Amino acid sequence: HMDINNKARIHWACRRGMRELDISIMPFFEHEYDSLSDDEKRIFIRLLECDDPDLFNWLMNHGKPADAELEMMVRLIQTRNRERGPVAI
Amino acid sequence: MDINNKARIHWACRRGMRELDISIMPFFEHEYDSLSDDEKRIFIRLLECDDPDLFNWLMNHGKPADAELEMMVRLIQTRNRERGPVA
Repeated sequence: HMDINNKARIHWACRRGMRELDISIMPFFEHEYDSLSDDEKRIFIRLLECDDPDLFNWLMNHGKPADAELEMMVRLIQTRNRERGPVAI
Repeated sequence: MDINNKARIHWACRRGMRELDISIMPFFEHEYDSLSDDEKRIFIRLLECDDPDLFNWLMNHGKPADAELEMMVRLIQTRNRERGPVA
């Protein structure tokens, strides 16, 4: 597993194949990663090892991961992104 | 307004953006009858929003300024997450 303290390397791992994933994951990393506990950081890194179609399904709420830690992290990304992004009228 | 004409609500769930296909229509088909009248009215209001906003909101690229719309987006998310495949 990638070292939780090597932020620039984790940032690279956040760069994905798909537009919707890059809009979601990379800004979450840039604005939220420092707020995470070590356990949460380890989980985030594990989430990045998942395939893009699964990440997209999960971030889009087409079901969820069977792994509760991954589910928790997907939900955390969604929550933080919803609160940080544009408030649209 | 018209919360009873499910055929027309169904049609309004077919969006110009097909990115919205996995989310809105299946929510309607599986969850609409569970909604209160107030929730149904808010869902119909949400369907009048523009597709770029709906897609942003459903992917948590920010949220509606309107708290009713925010709640409804979040309910769609929750229900879709609970109903979809566990991978």
